[PDB]
Amino acid sequence: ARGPKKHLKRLAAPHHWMLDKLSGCYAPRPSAGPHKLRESLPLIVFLRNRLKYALNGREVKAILMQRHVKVDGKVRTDTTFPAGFMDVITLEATNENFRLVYDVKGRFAVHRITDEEASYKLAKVKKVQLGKKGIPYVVTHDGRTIRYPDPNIKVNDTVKVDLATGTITDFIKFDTGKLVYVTGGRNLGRVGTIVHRERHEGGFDLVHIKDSLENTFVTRLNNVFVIGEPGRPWISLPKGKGIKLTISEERDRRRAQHGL
Amino acid sequence: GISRDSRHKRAATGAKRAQFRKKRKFELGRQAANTKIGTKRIHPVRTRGGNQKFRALRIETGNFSWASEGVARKTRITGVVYHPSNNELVRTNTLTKAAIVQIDATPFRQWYESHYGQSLGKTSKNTERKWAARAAEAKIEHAVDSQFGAGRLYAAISSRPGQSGRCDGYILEGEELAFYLRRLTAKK
Amino acid sequence: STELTVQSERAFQKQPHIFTNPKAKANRKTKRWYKNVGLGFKTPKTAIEGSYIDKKCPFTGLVSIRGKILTGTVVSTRMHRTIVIRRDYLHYVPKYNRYEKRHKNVPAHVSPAFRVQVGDIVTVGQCRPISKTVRFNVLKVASATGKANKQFAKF
RNA sequence: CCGUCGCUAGUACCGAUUGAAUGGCUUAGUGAGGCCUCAGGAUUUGCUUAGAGAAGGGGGCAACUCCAUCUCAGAGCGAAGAAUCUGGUCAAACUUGGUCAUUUAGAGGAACUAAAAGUCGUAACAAGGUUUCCGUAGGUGAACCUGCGGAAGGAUCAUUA
RNA sequence: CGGCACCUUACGAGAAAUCAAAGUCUUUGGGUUCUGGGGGGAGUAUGGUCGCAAGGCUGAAACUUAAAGGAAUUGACGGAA
RNA sequence: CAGCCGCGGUAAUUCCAGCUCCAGUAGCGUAUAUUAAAGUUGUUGCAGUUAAAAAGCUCGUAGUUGAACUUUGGGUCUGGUUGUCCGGUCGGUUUUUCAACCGGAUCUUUCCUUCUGGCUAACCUGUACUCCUUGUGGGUGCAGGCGAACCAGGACUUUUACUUUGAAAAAAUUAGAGUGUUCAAAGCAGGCGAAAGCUCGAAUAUAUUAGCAUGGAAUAAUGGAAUAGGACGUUUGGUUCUA
RNA sequence: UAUCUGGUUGAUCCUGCCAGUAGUCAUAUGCUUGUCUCAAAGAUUAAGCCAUGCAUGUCUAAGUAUAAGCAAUUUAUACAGUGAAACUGCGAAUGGCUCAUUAAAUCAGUUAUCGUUUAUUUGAUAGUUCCUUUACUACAUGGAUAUCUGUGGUAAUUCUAGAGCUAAUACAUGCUUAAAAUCUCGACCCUUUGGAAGAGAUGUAUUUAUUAGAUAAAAAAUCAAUGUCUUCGGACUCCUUGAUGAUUCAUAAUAACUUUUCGAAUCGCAUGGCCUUGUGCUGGCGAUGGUUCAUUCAAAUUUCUGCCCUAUCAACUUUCGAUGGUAGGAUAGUGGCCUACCAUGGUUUCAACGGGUAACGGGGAAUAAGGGUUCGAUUCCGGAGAGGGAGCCUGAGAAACGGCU
Ligand SMILES: [Mg+2]
Ligand SMILES: [Mg+2]
Ligand SMILES: [Mg+2]
Ligand SMILES: [Mg+2]
Ligand SMILES: [Mg+2]
Ligand SMILES: [Mg+2]
Ligand SMILES: [Mg+2]
Ligand SMILES: [Mg+2]
Ligand SMILES: [Mg+2]
Ligand SMILES: [Mg+2]
Ligand SMILES: [Mg+2]
Ligand SMILES: [Mg+2]
Ligand SMILES: [Mg+2]
Ligand SMILES: [Mg+2]
Ligand SMILES: [Mg+2]
Ligand SMILES: [Mg+2]
Ligand SMILES: [Mg+2]
Ligand SMILES: [Mg+2]
Ligand SMILES: [Mg+2]
Ligand SMILES: [Mg+2]
Ligand SMILES: [Mg+2]
Ligand SMILES: [Mg+2]
Ligand SMILES: [Mg+2]
Ligand SMILES: [Mg+2]
Ligand SMILES: [Mg+2]
Ligand SMILES: [Mg+2]
Ligand SMILES: [Mg+2]
Ligand SMILES: [Mg+2]
Ligand SMILES: [Mg+2]
Ligand SMILES: [Mg+2]
Ligand SMILES: [Mg+2]
Ligand SMILES: [Mg+2]
Ligand SMILES: [Mg+2]
Ligand SMILES: [Mg+2]
Repeated sequence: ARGPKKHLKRLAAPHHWMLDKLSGCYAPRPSAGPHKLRESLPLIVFLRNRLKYALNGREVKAILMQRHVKVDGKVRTDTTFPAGFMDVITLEATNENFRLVYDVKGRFAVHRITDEEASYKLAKVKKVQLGKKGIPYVVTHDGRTIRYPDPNIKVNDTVKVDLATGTITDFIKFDTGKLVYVTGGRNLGRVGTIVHRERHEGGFDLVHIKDSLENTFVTRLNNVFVIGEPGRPWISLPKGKGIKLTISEERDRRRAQHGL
Repeated sequence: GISRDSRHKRAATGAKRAQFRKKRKFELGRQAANTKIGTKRIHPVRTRGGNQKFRALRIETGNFSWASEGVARKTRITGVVYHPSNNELVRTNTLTKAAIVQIDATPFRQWYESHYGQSLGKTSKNTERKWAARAAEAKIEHAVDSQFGAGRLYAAISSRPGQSGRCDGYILEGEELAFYLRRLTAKK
Repeated sequence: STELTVQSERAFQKQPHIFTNPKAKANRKTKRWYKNVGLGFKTPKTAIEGSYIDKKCPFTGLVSIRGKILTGTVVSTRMHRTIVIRRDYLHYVPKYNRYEKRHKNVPAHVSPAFRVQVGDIVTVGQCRPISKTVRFNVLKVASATGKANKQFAKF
């Protein structure tokens, strides 16, 4: 209506915040950034509801101002900066380096990553075009645009970005039997190998993907992110490791593991 | 005010679509420019996304282009010779896109005199060699030559001057040109 | 329907930005540009061989096929360069647990590549809005004959 | 137990008033206001070397060992630029008509319903005292009668040769 | 083989008279068209439409009312036997 | 008073008061709607001889429906999945004697879409024949060559409906797991230490209309060779090519 | 958490309704009412009318500050501490409210923009402004306007006329910084194998042209143009090219135009490195701007399928765009969106069109065996509207109403 909408109501807020239904009218609208509103995570939600390093919004703001937070090398001061999938949040006091990675259920898991790994960022490939002055450039689904990529870096590949410099360390070619991580819908957060690629002219390229448990599932190509070669992922994944157990199994795990 | 709504326009069938909402700005369409030829005038208009959009008004001159040679020049227009949408634009003489026009041609001639240097209508020793190397490439399609001789080249203007501001067009050649000529003849 | 005259408006029509070089001397003269539409649809030879222009042709023009690909029988061929497809289908109603026989028509642009008659089954690709209602463009007349050659019975 | 004619209430129906009201469309005529547009030029100024009085008006009588010099008559060349304004265009609204919907006064009419005790009949129910119906015409004070044809829900599943 | 037609049991039915279909239906579904939803107001009002008309087809509501019906049972009664 | 049935006409259990007494209880009545009950709107699931209901009759376009017939049967292995046979075991686990059940490959006069090529994995192999219990236990190994082990491009698909699993159907709601808001209605919390730090969570399922995806080929339609202008191909000519 | 009872009757079994019974984040109301948690609440009639007050403004180490303010004292002989006011910026298009319209419209899911704009966002990034090349704007270009202070009008209004100064990331002008390569021009010699001294032009946007942006396999004969190396029989060899299902795509060149956009005369800290010992040439951390390409926030459209009652609406649309075409115009762009010219289409018993809705759509709500039926003004998502209808400014975004006409 009449131009860009500026608020986000707390029910309309995306579920993988894991916000309270109650406790205020609104939720933080993640501002214009390198990630899509619903597939993002603002710095309020991270430092208040997940980590609980700030008891409230004001506290979070204060922390931001203090400038111990750094989402992907640069500093940030905006409460509602959309830090999305693969973004590396480093709090310099604590030295609690994090990478924003999904849990098997779907929500963003707080992955307490080491200092040596929290340095690069793995990122997908959205486009490969040439800009002005005839220079080829790659675009990432995770924000950045990098000039001059190795000619054999094509669409839907993944790219290890040095992050500090904002360059290209290395890449993985998207292909059959190469470790992949899922970022869309019912399979969001799982991890698998890649078996097929149903081509389909226009209407969404599907991908048959099996996990470590030999459990198959299918997703669209845009909802899949190439994380390594089977056995060696390029990033440390959280406990569970994109398996996603059955409900019964989960229950069993819960009520077997009673260690007071 | 002047809108581009498909809200109005009854329907594919015919039912009178009721006035759902008051029409919006994003649906708007401005008043027509219909540029004549009589002193150079331009007015911009701040469009959507800002973005100025020069409206030609009474536009004299524009770079009309050859095909065969691959060139265009700082060339004046004379008159609206034949517009294939509507003949009201020939009485009023309102220059527009794909209207056929007559081109001052002097500039073109001058350019030719540099380019090939053989003259249309009817020094220095190493440049002679260059000249020899060039020329006898394009013989030109008679009508064009005649136009040149006259001082009035037949073109079709192909820049939309109500949008662009510039009045840049195209020297007519071949089949299309012939057709245009025929049409003109029919008219007169 | 209609066709034949080629260059026959108040204006005169070419494939835009595409050039019939008078200096150069080819046999074709008219440099016929053409599009390969894809999605597993062949460019009909009538389009590449012939003469007609059409902005609204998907093989010899600037209209690009994308989005949905419908099919359907043709009801009306009466208007110029466009067809009225009639896309029959069934609508479910759970209170009874049965179906209706429902209608919807589709006015679609036809490139003179194809000969389209009444009662011909026609595959049609979505594209740019061509007109008021015409948002669709014919790519394959499936019933090429439909017992046209084999009409007479006597041996 | 059925009608007519009475009395008392209420519902709607029709209905002259050249009825009244609201809105929706709408003919013709007008047409506010902006937008573009044709001009129009209050004012504001830059650059021209355009002559000063200036007390080193550029580092010592002098085109100042003349300085964005003292600065207005210049005038030329611009740039921006109001009211005002020529045609469009969008078009509110108004004026007077026309029209559809919904409301709503409305003298009178002609109905129907209710109610416990009105009046003249006894139509139907018993072969209800001319058997009932139905269709249809015609009549009558009201049921109703009576033609014609039909039906039995008939007052007969019956007359043999 | 075909249309204008009795008796018993009904296990099939049906409220019952009765029904060899009015059966194969709460053990609910062979294929179709049409019609009805308490009685009255009313086959009216209105508009349509059809007619030379009489009338036809089409077709309300307001309002009113606890019954209106059906089938049979026993009675009572009948200018029925 | 009484929704309705009805009570009232000098013996009211129904009106108006006391006591008793019932029901519900910090609630209970009344009014209108509406859902249930209503199989009194009926697809499931009603009626039409007489209770309301079969057009007086036939014709008839739409619609709705519509007889049966084309691949059935047998073998040969091979994956599971729970009951069995003991717990072979430290109340749980791994096979066999067995089972039904659901697949898969095939072979049966049988093609599952077919090729132009990439990778031919494999040995149908046999080139030297042997590391070696007396052996067809076992593999360094490469000219002919089994292609399904995958692609990456043609060629052209009879087309549906139906059903399969899948991907998408915002959160709140609904269903629903976990959890001592003191209980619950809720809520997304919490939980455990040295009580110096550590730590579980914030699930899952639905929504079937339409589109997308894939398997299935019964059912129902559709389609094809009867002027065969048909199919193939060692055709043999050609004709138009295109390049 | 599948349930039925009273009522025609003299009694009987049905048709059948009435009546009861139960529920309602369904309203009202009548009595009553101690506590804990929870809490809707001028929708229904009048999208009727409104006194008063409030509901959008806002400055940081970092835009401008000689308030003749505060406060003051141990950076100002151009400035430096705080800062009213005002100009610049940005914001006011969100939010909140309400449900009047609106019935294939909105809306739901589903596609698409190869059909477009997109302040903000984070990623990116511009030696070519010069125009003959022996004496020319740079260590900083210009004049305004507001605060103020002063001269006022008015019955009044968030009213602002005149003078005096006075700024800016105001708003205007405007400097540096080439080599190469490629394309148009050019003093002759020496009879061919022909071959060059040297002069001009070439950023980015803008416009139409025009070229490249290739690509299903191997091997020739020779006819016209006739090139390189000739080891003078002749050889010719290594000859470029992204993405998509798909383009006239990305994009790069040739050609011009252009009332030549842009190309940092910008603010806070810090005050380094070489001496050709000038105050020389040099170099850090940041702010804001500014170009198209990304992205993000979005934006218009747009594909498919789906709405409540009505035949006491069967034809409607098409003079006044209906359907399609061609061309233009317009638009950010598609498009009968509008104009011209032509064709006669387009929809419809698979209910078009019309009428009604005490209809905003959906999520959902109530009821609750299964199937259903009714409700959805209302906490979320969309859409509309700001008394009605119209028009427009500013702006990335409004046809805004706590903007204007
Ligand atoms: Mg696509
Ligand atoms: Mg812009
Ligand atoms: Mg006017
Ligand atoms: Mg008698
Ligand atoms: Mg009698
Ligand atoms: Mg009698
Ligand atoms: Mg009589
Ligand atoms: Mg009735
Ligand atoms: Mg008593
Ligand atoms: Mg009901
Ligand atoms: Mg019934
Ligand atoms: Mg009957
Ligand atoms: Mg009858
Ligand atoms: Mg009859
Ligand atoms: Mg059959
Ligand atoms: Mg629950
Ligand atoms: Mg029920
Ligand atoms: Mg009775
Ligand atoms: Mg009784
Ligand atoms: Mg009831
Ligand atoms: Mg109200
Ligand atoms: Mg809002
Ligand atoms: Mg080309
Ligand atoms: Mg291009
Ligand atoms: Mg057009
Ligand atoms: Mg509703
Ligand atoms: Mg309404
Ligand atoms: Mg609603
Ligand atoms: Mg309302
Ligand atoms: Mg809302
Ligand atoms: Mg009001
Ligand atoms: Mg307004
Ligand atoms: Mg207000
Ligand atoms: Mg507002």
